[PDB]
Amino acid sequence: MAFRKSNVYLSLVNSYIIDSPQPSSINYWWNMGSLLGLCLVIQIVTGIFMAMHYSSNIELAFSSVEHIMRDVHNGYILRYLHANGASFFFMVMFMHMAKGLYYGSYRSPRVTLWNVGVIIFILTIATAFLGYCCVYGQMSHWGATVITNLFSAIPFVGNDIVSWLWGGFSVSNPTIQRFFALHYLVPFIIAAMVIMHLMALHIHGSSNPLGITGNLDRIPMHSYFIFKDLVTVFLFMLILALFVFYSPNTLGHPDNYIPGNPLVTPASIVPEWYLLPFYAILRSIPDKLLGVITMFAAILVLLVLPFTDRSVVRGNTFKVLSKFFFFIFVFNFVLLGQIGACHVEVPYVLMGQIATFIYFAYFLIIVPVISTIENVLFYIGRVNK
Amino acid sequence: EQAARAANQGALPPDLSLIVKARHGGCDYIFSLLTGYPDEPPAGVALPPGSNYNPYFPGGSIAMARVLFDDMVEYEDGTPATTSQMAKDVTTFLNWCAE
Amino acid sequence: GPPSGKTYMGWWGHMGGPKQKGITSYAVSPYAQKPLQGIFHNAVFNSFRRFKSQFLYVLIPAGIYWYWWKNGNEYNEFLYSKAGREELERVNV
Amino acid sequence: MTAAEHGLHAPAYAWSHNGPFETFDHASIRRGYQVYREVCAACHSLDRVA
Amino acid sequence: EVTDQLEDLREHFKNTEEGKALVHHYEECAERVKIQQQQPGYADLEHKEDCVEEFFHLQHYLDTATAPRLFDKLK
Amino acid sequence: SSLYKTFFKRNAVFVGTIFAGAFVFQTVFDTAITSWYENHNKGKLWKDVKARIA
Ligand SMILES: CCCCCCCCCCC(=O)OC[C@H](COP(=O)(O)OC[C@H](O)COP(=O)(O)OC[C@@H](COC(=O)CC)OC(=O)CCC)OC(=O)CCCCCCCC
Ligand SMILES: CCCCCCCCCCCCCCCCCC(=O)OC[C@H](COP(=O)(O)OCCN)OC(=O)CCCCCCCCCCCCC
Ligand code: HEM
Ligand code: HEM
Ligand code: HEM
Ligand SMILES: COc1c(O)c(C)c(C/C=C(/C)CC/C=C(\C)CC/C=C(\C)CC/C=C(\C)CC/C=C(\C)CCC=C(C)C)c(O)c1OC
Ligand SMILES: CCCCCCCCCCCCCCCCCC(=O)O[C@H](COC(=O)CCCCCC)COP(=O)(O)OCCN
Ligand SMILES: CCCCCCCCCCCCCCCCCC(=O)O[C@H](COC(=O)CCCCCC)COP(=O)(O)OCCN
Repeated sequence: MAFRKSNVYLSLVNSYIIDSPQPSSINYWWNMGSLLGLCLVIQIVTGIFMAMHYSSNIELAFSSVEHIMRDVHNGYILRYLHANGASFFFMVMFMHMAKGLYYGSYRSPRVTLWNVGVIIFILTIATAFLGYCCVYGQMSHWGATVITNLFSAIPFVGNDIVSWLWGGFSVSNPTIQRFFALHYLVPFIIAAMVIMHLMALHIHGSSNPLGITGNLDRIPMHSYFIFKDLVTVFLFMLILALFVFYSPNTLGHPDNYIPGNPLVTPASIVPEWYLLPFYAILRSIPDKLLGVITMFAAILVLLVLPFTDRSVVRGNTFKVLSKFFFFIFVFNFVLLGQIGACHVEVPYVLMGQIATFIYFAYFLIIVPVISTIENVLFYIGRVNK
Repeated sequence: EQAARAANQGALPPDLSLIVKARHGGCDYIFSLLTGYPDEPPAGVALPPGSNYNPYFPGGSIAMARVLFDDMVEYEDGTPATTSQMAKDVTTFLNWCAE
Repeated sequence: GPPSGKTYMGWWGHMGGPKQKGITSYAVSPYAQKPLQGIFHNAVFNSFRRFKSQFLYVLIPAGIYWYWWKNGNEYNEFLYSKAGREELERVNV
Repeated sequence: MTAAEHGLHAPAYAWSHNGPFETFDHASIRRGYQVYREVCAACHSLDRVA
Repeated sequence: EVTDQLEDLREHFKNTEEGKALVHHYEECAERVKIQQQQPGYADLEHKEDCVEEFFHLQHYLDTATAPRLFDKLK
Repeated sequence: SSLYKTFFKRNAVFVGTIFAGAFVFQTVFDTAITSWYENHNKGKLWKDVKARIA
């Protein structure tokens, strides 16, 4: 046999990216997972080259990021490609996940692949939070204040886990030095979750937009889907280059170019744009303990979806009512981000309480009820009695 | 910082090396702030002692007073040094300090 | 190593579908075909059919959520005006 | 909030460095440092510029 | 010899048809505030009327007319 | 007809022509962009200001 099939190391490459059987009908929505692998390589490389010039001490941190922007050769390219790269990493993941909601990729036999994905999403929110604090701007200091103080509401162990996270009695120098060291680590845990994620995909393969079997018509990966993946790679770099070189501070906040001052508070303390839907679910509950539980429950409610879909058909391609309610959920997620960037004011308090009910009701009340209705509607339209 | 506040009635003047990037508006806000002091505040607002009215500042009461008047500098190249002209130059110089 | 649990997909030669009998396929080389005659009569005539089939399932939800956002803004604009000072005092407490 | 608490909206002037193919006007930078040395520097620092 | 350019435009557009109306709505309203706290009950009242909104309406319009024209006159 | 058996056939022809042709592309491509950029913004640059106040 060929050398690529007999060698211990090339056999894995051949089985995954050359000779892997693929369905012929998959569309460009199946190209987002290769982009997320390029995003992770961009972040790990640029961050390592900046870490050679960084200082994590609280009196040196802010001025070290300006030293990268002024004195380091090609240093402004490293940072802006890093800060805008993370916003592009989260936008491709929301599209990857919403694809699975639509075509039914969470259902059996791919339940374990969907559960390892939910773990990756948790570790990526954590990574992005820890690095935004390494800048030690004004949003970096007061964002760590209000988030670490939420674990004070846990009964009987709340005031001891907060002093243990901080390393003292406030967000201070032990806090910033340990946040940087954890921030280099977690990207390498994500890389091992990605390996486990691909292993769970190789045993059953990918689905297709029709939602039926693909074992009757298969084509290999090399030169059909290698060159179809190449189309979206060069569009990704082109749109990213337009932001790094012509509008490099549009997806950030101005107050983070002020150094952190614990005596002066800002007028509005908001996270980055991709944690705003979850920041608005927290403010909807008027009790401190129940708001922290509900914020985390909004991420783990994805795990009950394999059990509440009561349909005999996979995906939403041939489903009229499940199509309408998939897009209700999408635009409800965008309104939660808008509410999270507003002031606590009338009527933005009631608007965020109704919209956070529609988020939890989709997974638990709406899907099982209309999926049962659509089963019976297919039966009586054909069967004569 | 103790001596800076002692000479400005308690207010601290910030460093200007990043003021263009650390404010919403950019060069359009720095310019409008300097050319935006009216010669009498609107009817009704009661200013504290030692503050001045500028409607581009959030709140409408700022510790800085007007500092730009016509022909307070003479330029080498011979450009007329009016109020709007001097403002256009500092805001262009300060953006270079940020970028 | 040993074999693992069986699956719903195999490999080339044994893919796990049903047995085929009576289907014939034909094809032509790419080198023998005229370059990309598939871009036009596809970006106007076909792309409009695809748009008309599916645009209603997106734009009725989008119209609901955008109308709800504007009526919330304009009401908040009004409460913090001089004319809306008396209604702001009631709906707070 | 009330409009007085947010501040007035700064209008949009036509700066000669706006645009994707435009540079700074370097005669205004030189002219602008003279206004810093003679007006601003009495009460403002520029500590990050060498 | 050369006075500042922005006051020449601010004064020219205060004669605009839109600029004539926005002036008097601010004035008539300034004459109302002359009295309302001049009366007894100086600093114990719950609230009192300013004229910030009428001043913003004039200023916002005056700034949308002079912005795209000014930098052609400066050097 | 002969535009393949010597120009394309080999790919020691075509790795070598590609890698060798990438170097002369950079030096020629950079000179052309730098000349268009400086001419589009002539009068604003420092060398033009330095030449007006000697
Ligand atoms: C901000 C960071 C983003 C950076 C990454 C950008 C990548 C985003 C891609 C999102 C996506 O997957 O949408 C896919 C969908 C196409 O679904 P389809 O497979 O049925 O169309 C095959 C085509 O007909 C054949 O197109 P063909 O294969 O012939 O050429 C593809 C080429 C376009 O060719 C043309 O000149 C026009 C035909 O390049 C591309 O199309 C690049 C891919 C976008 O796209 C559509 O056209 C319709 C859906 C609109 C999506 C908008 C919502 C997303 C926000
Ligand atoms: C944790 C929760 C995560 C949730 C994240 C939600 C935000 C993610 C934004 C992306 C949402 C869309 C991704 C999911 C769609 C994948 C399936 C799809 O293509 O949509 C169906 C529709 C028609 O596709 P077909 O039915 O024809 O399938 C057969 C194709 N051969 O194809 C289409 O027509 C696509 C049209 C998309 C229009 C809506 C854009 C949504 C973006 C709104 C941004 C608003 C401003 C920020
Ligand atoms: C999944 C991978 C990563 C993500 C999502 C991520 C995210 C972020 C974000 C959002 C910031 C703040 C950006 C800003 O506004 O300045 C940041 C800062 C930073 N990150 Fe990363 N990061 C990743 C990997 C890494 C790695 C592996 C390193 C290795 C040292 C690193 C080093 C840094 C440094 C030094 C900073 C501070 C400098 C700066 O502000 O740009 N990052 N990170
Ligand atoms: C670093 C993050 C991730 C990487 C690198 C990654 C990678 C991939 C790749 C390469 C594929 C196969 C091609 C494709 O379907 O597009 C895939 C499929 C899939 N991924 Fe991810 N993924 C990531 C995150 C996630 C997340 C966050 C989820 C869900 C919460 C998820 C769920 C799935 C599912 C269900 C499939 C199978 C879809 C199908 O076959 O129809 N993945 N992933
Ligand atoms: C052309 C000359 C000057 C420029 C362009 C300038 C610039 C600025 C800027 C941008 C601010 C911040 C405004 C904000 O945060 O919204 C500020 C604040 C301040 N400046 Fe100036 N400055 C100048 C001259 C002066 C002078 C001569 C003084 C003399 C006392 C002064 C005293 C102050 C004070 C006290 C503040 C603090 C304002 C407050 O906290 O309310 N400035 N300056
Ligand atoms: C469905 O079909 C597919 C499919 O389409 C694809 C694309 C893949 C492959 C998909 C991927 C996403 C690939 C996986 C990618 C990763 C796991 C990313 C891992 C990245 C790293 C480990 C980062 C490595 C970076 C470095 C070591 C940095 C080097 C830095 C240096 C040398 C600087 C030196 C200075 C200092 C200070 C260190 C499949 O497996 C697959 O299944 C069959
Ligand atoms: C999860 C971690 C990743 C695990 C690996 C999966 C990804 C694959 C790694 C990339 C593939 C590259 C492998 C090189 C292919 C040639 C290997 C080879 O020739 O095998 C060996 C020689 O290799 C070596 O000398 C050491 C390999 C160095 C590895 C470089 C990092 C040849 O051995 P052969 O198979 O021919 O049989 C014995 C005949 N004397
Ligand atoms: C120390 C750094 C960590 C790097 C090593 C990664 C190990 C992390 C384990 C992550 C667990 C992932 C579970 C998500 C899927 C759950 C759904 C499911 O049914 O799958 C689980 C997968 O569980 C595991 O992956 C643990 C095996 C050890 C891995 C050794 C390589 C089913 O398999 P399992 O039997 O192990 O779980 C039920 C226990 N009776």
